[PDB]
Amino acid sequence: SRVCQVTGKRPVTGNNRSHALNATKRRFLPNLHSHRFWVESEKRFVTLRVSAKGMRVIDKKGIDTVLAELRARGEKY
Amino acid sequence: MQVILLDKVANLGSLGDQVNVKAGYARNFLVPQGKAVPATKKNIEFFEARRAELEAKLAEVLAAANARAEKINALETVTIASKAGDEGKLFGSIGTRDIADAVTAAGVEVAKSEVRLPNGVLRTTGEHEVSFQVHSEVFAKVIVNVVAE
RNA sequence: UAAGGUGAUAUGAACCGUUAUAACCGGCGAUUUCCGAAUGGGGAAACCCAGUGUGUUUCGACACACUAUCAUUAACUGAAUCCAUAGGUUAAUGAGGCGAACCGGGGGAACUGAAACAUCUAAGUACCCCGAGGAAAAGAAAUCAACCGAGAUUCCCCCAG
RNA sequence: AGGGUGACAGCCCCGUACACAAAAAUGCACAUGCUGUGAGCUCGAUGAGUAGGGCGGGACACGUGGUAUCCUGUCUGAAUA
RNA sequence: UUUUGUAUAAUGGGUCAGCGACUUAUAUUCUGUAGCAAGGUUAACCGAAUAGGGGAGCCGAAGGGAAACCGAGUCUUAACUGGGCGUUAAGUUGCAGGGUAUAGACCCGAAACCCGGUGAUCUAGCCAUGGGCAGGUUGAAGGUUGGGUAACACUAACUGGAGGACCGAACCGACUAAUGUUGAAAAAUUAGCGGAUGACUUGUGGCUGGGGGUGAAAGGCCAAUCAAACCGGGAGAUAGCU
RNA sequence: GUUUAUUAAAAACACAGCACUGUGCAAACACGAAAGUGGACGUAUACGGUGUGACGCCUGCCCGGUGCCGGAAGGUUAAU
RNA sequence: UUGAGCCUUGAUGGAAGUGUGGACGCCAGUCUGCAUGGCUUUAAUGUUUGAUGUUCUAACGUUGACCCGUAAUCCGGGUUGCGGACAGUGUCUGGUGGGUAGUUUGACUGGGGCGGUC
RNA sequence: AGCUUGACUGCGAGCGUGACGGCGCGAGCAGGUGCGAAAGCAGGUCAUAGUGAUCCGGUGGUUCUGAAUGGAAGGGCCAUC
Ligand SMILES: [Mg+2]
Ligand SMILES: [Mg+2]
Ligand SMILES: [Mg+2]
Ligand SMILES: [Mg+2]
Ligand SMILES: [Mg+2]
Ligand SMILES: [Mg+2]
Ligand SMILES: [Mg+2]
Ligand SMILES: [Mg+2]
Ligand SMILES: [Mg+2]
Ligand SMILES: [Mg+2]
Ligand SMILES: [Mg+2]
Ligand SMILES: [Mg+2]
Ligand SMILES: [Mg+2]
Ligand SMILES: [Mg+2]
Ligand SMILES: [Mg+2]
Ligand SMILES: [Mg+2]
Ligand SMILES: [Mg+2]
Ligand SMILES: [Mg+2]
Ligand SMILES: [Mg+2]
Ligand SMILES: [Mg+2]
Ligand SMILES: [Mg+2]
Ligand SMILES: [Mg+2]
Ligand SMILES: [Mg+2]
Ligand SMILES: [Mg+2]
Ligand SMILES: [Mg+2]
Ligand SMILES: [Mg+2]
Ligand SMILES: [Mg+2]
Ligand SMILES: [Mg+2]
Repeated sequence: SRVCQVTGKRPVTGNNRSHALNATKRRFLPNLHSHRFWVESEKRFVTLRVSAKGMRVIDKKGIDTVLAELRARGEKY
Repeated sequence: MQVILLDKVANLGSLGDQVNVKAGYARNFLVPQGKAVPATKKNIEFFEARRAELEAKLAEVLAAANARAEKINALETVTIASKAGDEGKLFGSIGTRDIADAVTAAGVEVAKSEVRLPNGVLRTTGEHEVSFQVHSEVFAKVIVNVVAE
């Protein structure tokens, strides 16, 4: 499931629009990546499936806080 | 990604300076490998407080015994001397514990030769005021009275 | 509640009753094979086959109960690694499946209209999917108004085709 | 009111207007008990990868239009009564 | 019925009985009618419930101009001798009806497009595991022995038993004719015919799904149907045609 | 040998053989939003695509067009 | 390494003699330094800012080997080897794109088509 | 041939001709102009072909409009592409 584990970011639907303005069902979908983060709080690599941005969020809020969620939300990690 | 440093660190490092680095270098190497930390503001005082409770705190905690020579601003009682010689001139030298002999009962008792004047120590009158090693900055002042016997 | 009763086709038989345990109606209980979410394993539904506990003046065997999965918690265990995590067993709780419409959400057509047709329409319709309640959803202004003032959301009539 | 009874019944029958009824299980109200649960005053605090923006889309009656407002796939990113 | 025109040898009807097609809703205008009249009338809602309340509002009594504006006038133009549109006719609300608009809009009928399902018990291909091929021919390589070469080559008997090999039943097929053609049979019967140890034939079970499969390729086959299966839905698709 | 089961069995399809062309293996290619899978438990004497069609004798000229291959200069040229 | 800016120490805006590389040097100078002797035209650094190139490892890949969960050709964690900011993927974007899709492809007419005409 | 810009601006009684959209002719009125001594003549060319509705958009002009208010964008109106 292309779903960013930190921000909930799943794929979405929209059109295409040609020059003719021709509608065509498509998807936009997240720039996911899954990345080995180091915790130190747990001496381990918890390797989330993350969208960049998700990344930027960890890079600000802090992994210990991001895993604080998930845990608090039920998610595995 | 600004973050603050812990250890040195090549082209920016400085035990706690305020750097601004590419996000990768940091979330891939610097942090999670003990070298830096997000500049989470919470921290820019957490590592700026020290910069006060230290570089302006313990750099003042040093000043509590000015010149160390406080009430010894009137010389010290001359118990004995420091020797003499050459029937009028000088001849004898200071053993590795022989500048105390005179000021040998004032402050606290020690016995070491932290030599300061790397010369043949001038041989004339007697009473002189140079400095001696009292600390990595300050000094002290006293004199030397010979012995006539 | 009662002088009549043992559902029907549908008699007959053998019976039950008549002052209160005949029958009839209602409240609460008991019983409730097998299949079916089916949940001990399996399986071509209503069948096949177990493990562990029990249980017999005939304690062979054969009858009765428990044993699915998942989530939360707890106890006891316990790797690469020695700590620790993972993993492992047990237990207590809960979930599962079904079913009208209404409801919220995730996806989402075409015929057809435009007298052709692609923007546009049909239409966020049909349909698929997930979830929930007696309703749902929404909701106490970073809302409107217009120099006066109004005071959440929902619904109805107007404004106005 | 209505139905039935050997043809069309206020008075033949069952009903109907009206007045009554529960040993039990429940519904809803209240008055109480139990477990909780928090109440009032004073001093604070006042929701950042957010608002905004580039790009692509989608929602607003509004088809990018001169186009405000809202949602965000992507890239960025403030102020702090 | 349709046509310029049908006894027409152009359409439909074997006959009877029953059913079978211009409706309904909301707007809108007109006629009829009734009320009230420079006014008419309320909607939701309240309700004492077909009363009464409610006048929010709608239409009408003012028009001209794109408009600001002006106003029985106004616009045009610098201005009109003028010119355009207006001032001189009553409305409005019910009720019945005639049109129209939006809805399936008088009824029945396509071939089709789209969504979601059910189908490899027919058949194509493939996978696993099983089965079948009477009888008769031809006689490959190789081998043995002779003859032969200096030695090989070669050569003769024999031996051997090859082949999408020959002939022919079973079995698989399907070339011709006749019969059948309200059939015995929605593809057959009869006499002939091709293959018949192979790229063979067959049982059981399996997998491949609809713009998809499978195809020794015919657009063949995918349950008596295939230039896009069947079933249900969109759905009363649409039908300037009959 | 195969084929239009049910109006076409053929000169049509297939064929062994020949050529062209792709593919260094996590192959090309193919099923598949993906994971996974065939190709293949194969590895260029292999695997795919396309054409031709045993065998004999052979297979000439044309690169303008179309298609394909190669090109590190310039011209033109997108988001940004 | 390299295009350009800023900071700087040498160029344009403790004497004379016995001695040296580079040079627009008005066309024949004298210099810019090299030894000594009782705000604007020039070279190197510290640098700030982009380009190019090497390498690194530490994102990331591993359809090599090993360890454990585990008697397991999955998966996960771990070690190691190889690769490595490449590859790949998200968004945006130019090209290609009958592979697939929706359609269009007029009327008149001595039937239709062709021709012709509008 | 001379002088010239009437190939003028606002209008227009009243006719023609069209299903319509429209097209045509027109003396006369106001302002201003050329030619002529003057009467007068000129709102193109002897007449009848020489053409393209609407929408969208451009340019000039014009406060007519302008979503709290002043502006502006946009819109209208006139001209023209
Ligand atoms: Mg069972
Ligand atoms: Mg079961
Ligand atoms: Mg269509
Ligand atoms: Mg149409
Ligand atoms: Mg609620
Ligand atoms: Mg106020
Ligand atoms: Mg707040
Ligand atoms: Mg006729
Ligand atoms: Mg006649
Ligand atoms: Mg007839
Ligand atoms: Mg089969
Ligand atoms: Mg044979
Ligand atoms: Mg034969
Ligand atoms: Mg036969
Ligand atoms: Mg054909
Ligand atoms: Mg068929
Ligand atoms: Mg169908
Ligand atoms: Mg129909
Ligand atoms: Mg429909
Ligand atoms: Mg043959
Ligand atoms: Mg046939
Ligand atoms: Mg035949
Ligand atoms: Mg090949
Ligand atoms: Mg051929
Ligand atoms: Mg040939
Ligand atoms: Mg040739
Ligand atoms: Mg096509
Ligand atoms: Mg025609």
